[PDB]
Order: sequence, then structure tokens, then C-alpha cells
Amino acid sequence: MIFPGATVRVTNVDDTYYRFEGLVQRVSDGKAAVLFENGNWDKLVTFRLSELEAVKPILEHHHHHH
Repeated sequence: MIFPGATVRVTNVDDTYYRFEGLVQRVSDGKAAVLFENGNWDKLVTFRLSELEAVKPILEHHHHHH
């Protein structure tokens, strides 16, 4: 499952953003709008969910207890 706010990588080899990582901004008619950001430069490009794979977020320490 992927949601707006999840980090994704473009795994489509015939694309310019292959291997590059972006942030899903929104779901658009079954697709996902991926935002690429470099500290000023950006370009929001919508891809398919099939076109993306989910990357790992920051390493938080999750814990629960009973």
C-alpha cells in the first residue's frame, strides 16, 4: 500500500527518473503524483503505482508493551 506522504522510487527503466526517489503528493485517478525536490528545483510528475516502489522512511524506534 502507498499513500500521499510516502517516499517512492521510480523503477521504470525507460524513464528519466529511473532509480530516483520522490514523494507521493496525492493519488490522481489511481495514479500517484510524485514530487521530486532538490532544495529549490522541483517537478511534480504523476506515475502509476505499478511504476513505483516504496522506499524506507527514517529509522524511528517503535515500541509497545503489555
